[PDB]
Amino acid sequence: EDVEIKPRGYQLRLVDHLTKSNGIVYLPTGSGKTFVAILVLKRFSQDFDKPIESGGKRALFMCNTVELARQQAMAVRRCTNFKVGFYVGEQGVDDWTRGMWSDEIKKNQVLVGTAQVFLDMVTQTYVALSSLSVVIIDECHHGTGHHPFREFMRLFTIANQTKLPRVVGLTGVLIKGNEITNVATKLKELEITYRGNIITVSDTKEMENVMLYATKPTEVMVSFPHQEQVLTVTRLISAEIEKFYVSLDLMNIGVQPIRRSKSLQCLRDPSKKSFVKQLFNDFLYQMKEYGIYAASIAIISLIVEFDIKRRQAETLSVKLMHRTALTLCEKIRHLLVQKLQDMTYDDDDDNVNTEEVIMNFSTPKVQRFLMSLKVSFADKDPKDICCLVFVERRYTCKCIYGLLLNYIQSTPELRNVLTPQFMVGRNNISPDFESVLERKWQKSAIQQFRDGNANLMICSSVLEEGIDVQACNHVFILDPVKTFNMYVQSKGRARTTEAKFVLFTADKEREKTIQQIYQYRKAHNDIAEYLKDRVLEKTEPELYEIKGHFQDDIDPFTNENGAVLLPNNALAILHRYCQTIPTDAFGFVIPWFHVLQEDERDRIFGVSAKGKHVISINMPVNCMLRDTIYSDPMDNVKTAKISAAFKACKVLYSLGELNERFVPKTLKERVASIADVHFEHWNKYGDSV
Amino acid sequence: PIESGGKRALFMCNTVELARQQAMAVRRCTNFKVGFYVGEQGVDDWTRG
Amino acid sequence: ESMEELEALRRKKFTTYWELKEAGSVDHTGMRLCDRHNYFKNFYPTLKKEAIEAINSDEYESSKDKAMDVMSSLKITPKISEVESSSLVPLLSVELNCAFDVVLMAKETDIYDHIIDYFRTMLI
Amino acid sequence: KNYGLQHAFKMLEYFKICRADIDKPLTQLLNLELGGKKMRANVNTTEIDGFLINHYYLEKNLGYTFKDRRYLLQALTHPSYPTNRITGSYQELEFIGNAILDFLISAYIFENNTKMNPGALTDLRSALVNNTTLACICVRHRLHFFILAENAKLSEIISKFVNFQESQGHRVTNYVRILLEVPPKGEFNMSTNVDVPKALGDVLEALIAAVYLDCRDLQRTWEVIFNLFEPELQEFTRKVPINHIRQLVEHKHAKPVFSSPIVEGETVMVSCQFTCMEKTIKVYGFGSNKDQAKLSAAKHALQQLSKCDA
Amino acid sequence: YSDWNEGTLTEVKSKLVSNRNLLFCLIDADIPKTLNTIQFTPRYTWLPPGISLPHNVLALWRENPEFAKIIGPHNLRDLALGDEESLVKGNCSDINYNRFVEGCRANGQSFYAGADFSSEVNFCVGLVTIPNKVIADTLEALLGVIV
Amino acid sequence: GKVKPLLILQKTVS
RNA sequence: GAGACUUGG
RNA sequence: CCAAGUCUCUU
Repeated sequence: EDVEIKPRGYQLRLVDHLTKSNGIVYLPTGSGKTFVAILVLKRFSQDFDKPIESGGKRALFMCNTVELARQQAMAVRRCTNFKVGFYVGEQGVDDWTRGMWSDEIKKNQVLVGTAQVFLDMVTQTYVALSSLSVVIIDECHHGTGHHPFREFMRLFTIANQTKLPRVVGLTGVLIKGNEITNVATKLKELEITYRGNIITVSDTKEMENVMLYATKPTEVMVSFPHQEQVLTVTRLISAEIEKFYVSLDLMNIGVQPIRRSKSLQCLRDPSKKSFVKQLFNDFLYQMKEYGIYAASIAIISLIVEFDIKRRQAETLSVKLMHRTALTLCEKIRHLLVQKLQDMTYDDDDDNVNTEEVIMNFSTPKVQRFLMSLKVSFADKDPKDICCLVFVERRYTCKCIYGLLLNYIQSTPELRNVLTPQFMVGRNNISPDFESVLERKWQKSAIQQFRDGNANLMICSSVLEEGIDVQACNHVFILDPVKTFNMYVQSKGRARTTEAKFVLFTADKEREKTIQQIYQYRKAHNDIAEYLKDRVLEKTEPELYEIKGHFQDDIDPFTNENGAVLLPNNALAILHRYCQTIPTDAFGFVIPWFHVLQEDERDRIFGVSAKGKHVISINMPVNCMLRDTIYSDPMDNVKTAKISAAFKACKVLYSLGELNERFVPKTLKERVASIADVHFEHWNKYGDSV
Repeated sequence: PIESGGKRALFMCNTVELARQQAMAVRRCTNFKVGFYVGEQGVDDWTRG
Repeated sequence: ESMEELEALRRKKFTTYWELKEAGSVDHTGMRLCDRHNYFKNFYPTLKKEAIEAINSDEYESSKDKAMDVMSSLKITPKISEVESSSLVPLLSVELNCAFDVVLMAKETDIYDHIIDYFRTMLI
Repeated sequence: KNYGLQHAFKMLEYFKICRADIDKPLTQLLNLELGGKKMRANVNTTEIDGFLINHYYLEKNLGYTFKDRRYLLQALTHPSYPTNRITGSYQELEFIGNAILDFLISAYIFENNTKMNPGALTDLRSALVNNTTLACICVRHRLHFFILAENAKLSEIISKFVNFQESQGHRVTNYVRILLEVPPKGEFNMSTNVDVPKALGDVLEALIAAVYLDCRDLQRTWEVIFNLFEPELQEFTRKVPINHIRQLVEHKHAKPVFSSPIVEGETVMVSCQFTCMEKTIKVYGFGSNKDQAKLSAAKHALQQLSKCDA
Repeated sequence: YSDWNEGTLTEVKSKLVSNRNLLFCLIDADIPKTLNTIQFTPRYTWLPPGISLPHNVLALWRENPEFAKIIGPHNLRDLALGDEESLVKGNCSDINYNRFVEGCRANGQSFYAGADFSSEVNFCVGLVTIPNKVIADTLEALLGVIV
Repeated sequence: GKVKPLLILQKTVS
C-alpha cells in the first residue's frame, strides 16, 4: 500500500537476481515489465551523482522505436526521482558538441534513446562502456542478425573486459520470425548474444500473482465462405489500369538517379514511376480482396495521395504524369460510384442501402467482419468498449477506416457507440480525404485511444509492440496471422479480464491457420517448460562461446583513439560522407556501386575470385578516391557489399577524410586542419583563424 | 596460411561425442579457433573451396 | 474586417497565383473531392444530351473529327501537346482546361479514340 | 599594377601573404599544378569523341581549335555524370577559372577604360563575373548543349532558361517572367523571377580554364575572351547596371514599399507598392524565400519602369 | 560411348539437346540473321527497299555505338527532311544533322540505363532481338523438314 | 580584327 | 528529403 | 522482383 507501487514478490526476486547477475527477464507485457526496469535502475543508483571525470557513471535505457523510447522515458520520469534524457535524430543530437554531451550527462543521470543514436555515440567515443553502470534493453528479441542491438552488443568484445556494464534484456516474446522449430538453439543464440541467461517466475504462487495483471484472452476462430466470382467492373478497371501501365512504361520522364536492385543485380523502375505502379497495384489488390466499396474508399485515398504528390511535383514531365494518374484514379472512382448507383435501383434509402451495398459490393470477409462487429457491440457503453483491429497493408487501414465510418453512419444501432480510428507506421498517410491544405485537427490517434476519445482502433503492426495502451476488451485479427512473435504480442495486447480474441480466416486456409496457431501453442508451452525445468549454476555464458558467437562477420577496425568502425556501419558512414561533397541543391549525387562480372573478375583478380562474390565501389568524380576499390571475395552479395564499404571507409580514413573518429570532416575542422600551416602570423595577436 | 608454409593441428578422437567434449574443452582452454568435423555436419560433401 | 480580409482575400489570391503558372490548376470546384468525379455527371444538362447525341452519332468521318465536334459541343478548347516518349509513334497529351482538371495521353493512333471512350465512361 | 606579374608576385613573398617557399618563390605563381587523381592526361581522343561528337562544330562555335581534347571532356563533365571514369568534375577547374577570367576582364577594362569611376568600376566587375551575364554569354554561343550531365532538374532549368533567353534574343535583362501585363491583361500586375542556373556559368568558366591549361598562352586566351564578350564590353561601357534593388532606391522616382511575406506551402510573395507618373501601380514579386521574392518584385518594377521611361 | 552408364548418357543428351547448345550451334552457322520473327507492320516498323536512313546519320549510328545507345525516335521525328534532302541529297543537311545530334545528346537528359531507346527504332538500323527458344525451335524445324 | 595586345599581357611576355 | 535494419513474400 | 514494421541520418 503506497503511491510508488511496491515491488511485487516476483518483482523482488527478479530484481535481486538481476542486481547480482546480468540476465534477460521474460514476462508478459505490462506495467510490471517496465517497473522491473525502473527498479533495476534504482538498485544501481550509487554512482550517478559524481562526475565522469571523477570516475562517475550513468545509466543507459535501450528502446527500439522512437515513440517507445518517448513513452518509456515519460514513465521513468513519472516513476523516478532522477532526471532522464531523450536522444533521437529529431533533437538535433548529431551536432551536440562534447561540452553539450558532458553537461548533459551531468544533468541527466539516465540516458534514454533509440538504438543507433547510442550505438554511434559509443562508437564515436563520446562516452565509454566503463562510464555506464547498467544497460537495459527492452524488446530484446529484436536483437538478432545485424540489428543495432546486436552491433552494440558486439561492441563489448572490443573494449577492455574489466569495466563492462550490466546488461539487462526485457521482452514478452523471445523468438522473432517463424523459426519456431528447435527452440533451444535459438534461445541459446539469444542468451549468448547478450551476456546472461533468461529468467522468469516458476512457483505456482508466482503464477497466480502474475495472473492478476496478466490475463489469457479467450480466442475463437471465425471463417467466411470464400467466393471467387467477380463483377465486370473489376475486369474493366483492370483493363484501364493495364493500358495506363503500358502508356506509362514509355512516359520518358527526365533523367533520375539510376535505381537498381538491393542485390545490385538488376535495374529498376525509378522511384517516381515505381511509386505510381505500387499505388495502383495496391489499389487493385484492395479491390480484389475486400470488393467494391473498399475500392471506392481506396480510390479516394489514391486521389488524395496523388494530388499531394502533384502539389509536391517539380518537373513538368512528373507534374504531367501525376496529373494523369489523378485523372485515371478519378475515372476509376466515377466508374465505381456508377456501379454503386447502378444497384441503388434496388432501394432508395441510401442509409440502409449503404449497409446493403457493403454486404453486396464487398467480399464475404468484409461482410463477416462487419456483422461480427454489429453483434459484438450492439448497445454497449462506448466507454466500456476498447478493441483493436489488425490489418496487413498500410492503405488497408485507411480503406477499412473509411468503410467503417460509412457503416457507423449507416446503421442506427452503431451510429452512436463506435468511434473508428486508425494509425500506421512511418511514412504517415494523410488521415484526411478532402485534400485541404491544412486542418484544425491536432490530437494524435494514440492519444485519442489513451484519453478515450477514440474507442475503435485500426492498426497495422504498429500498436502491437511496446506502445503502451490500456487493456483492450476485444482484439480482432482481420488479416491472417503470419509470425509467432506477432501472434503472441497480439494475444497479449488483449489483457483485460474476459477479453475476447478473434481470428478471421478464409475457409480454404482454415486448416493451415489451425496448423500455425497450434505450432505456436506448442512453442509457447515449450518455452514455459524449458524455463521452468532448466537449471544452471553459472547463469551466464562463458567467454569462449561469447567470443565464438560473433567472429563470423568481418572483424572491426579501431584506431589509436579507440574509435570503432563497425563493418555493418560502413555503408552508412560512406553515404554520410558522400552527402557533403556536393555544393548545389541539385548537384547532390550519391556513390554508384558496381558488381564485377566473371571475365572482368578474371583479368583483375586472377584465379583468386572463383566461386565468390566481389563488388567494386567507384565513388563519384568529386572526391579523390577513384582507384575503384574492390571488395575481398566474400560468400554472398550482402557480405561482399559490407566488405566493399569497410575497405572504402578504411581507405578514406587513411586519406584523412575521416577526422580520426570515422565521420566526415566538417568545414570548420577541415579548415582548422590547415589553420596552423597557412596562418602562422595569426597566433601572435591572441587571434586565431 | 598453409600455402605460405603455415600449419594446422589435428585433434583426432575415437568417438563423435568424445570428439565433441575434447573440442569444447579446447575451445574453452585455448585462444585458437577450432573446427569440429564429423559425418553429421555433412563432412563428406564439403568441396575443395 | 480582419479574418475576412487579412487571411482571406489572400487565400484566394495565393491559390489563384498557383493556378496561373505554378500548379496544374486546383480544386476550386465546390463539391467534395470524394464527389469531385461527379463533376461531369452534374454537367449542364441539355448540352449533356446534345453531346450524347453527338457521341452516339456515326456520321463523323474520323475519330479526330468526332473528338473535336464532341468536345466543342462540350464547349471546351483542349490543347494537344506531344509528350517526349520512347515510343516510335509520338505520344500526345491533352488538357480539358476546366475547373475539373483532366489530362490524358496515348499514341496518336489511339489518343482520339481514347478521348472518345473516356468521355463515354465519364459523361454517362 | 606597377610591377606586373612576374615581379609583383614576389610581393607576397615579401608580405608572406602566401608563405615564401624556396621551391616555389611567389614570383612563380603561374605554375599551377592540378595534381591528385582528378585529372588524367592519357585517354585517347576516341573516348571523348564517343562523349563529344561533332567536335569541329564545337571548335568553330567556340572560336578556338583545341589540341588535347581530354581537357574538354574533363571540363564538360558535370559531377552528376557517372559514366566518365577517367577525369573529375569541373569544380576544381571553375575554381581557378573564375579568378582567371575576373583578372583578364578587369585588366582589359583597366587598360582601356580610364574615364569611368572606380565605384561603378567595381560594380561592373561584380556584374561581369556575375553568373547571370556569364550564363547569357554561354547560351548565346550554344555551349550548353554538349555539357555532359545526368540530372533532370538542372537540364530542365537549362531548357526553360534558354527558351526565355531566346525569347529575349540573347539579351541580358531583368530575369522576370511577366505572367500578366505578350503578357495578357488581368486584375493586377504580377510576375516571377526567371532563375539563372549556375552550372552553365561554371561550365563555361571551366572550359576557359581548360583553354588556359591546354594552350598555356594567355594572349590567345584573351583573344578568345574578347571575341566572346565584345558586345557586352561595348554595351556596359555605355550603361552600368548596378544591383537592381539599389538601382531602384537610388532612382529618384521609384520609392517602392515591400509588404510582409505571407506564407502558403513553399511559396512566398511580397506586395511591392510603388508609383509611376504620379499614379500608384501595385506590383508583386514571388519566390521560394523572402529575399528572392523581394528581388523578384524589384526586378519586375525595374522592368515596368524601363517600359515606362522608354 | 557405349561403355558409359545410363545416367551420364542422359545428362550428356540433355546438354546436347538443351536450348543453349542449339542456340550456339545455330548462331555459328549464321542462320539467325535471316529469321522471320517480327509481325509485318509496314507503316510503322519496316524499311521499304528503295528507301533508307540518311547516310551521314547512318554512318554515325553504325560507326559510333555509344552515341547509338541513347538515340530516341523523336530525334528521328525531329529530322523532318526537306524534299531536296530526302530525294537527292542522301545525307541530311548540316543544320539538320547538328540539331538532331544535339537532340540525341539531350536525350541523355533522360535515362541512360533503364530506357533502351534503340528498341523501338532498331528496325531502322536492321538490328532485331529474338528469344532463344525461337532460335532453337528454328533449328529443330530445319532438321524436321530435312527429315 | 586585331586585338590590342593587352598591356599586362604584352608586359609579362615582354 | 536520403539511407539503413529486421521480418516475410 | 513484392509486403510489413523499425531505425538512422536530413528538407
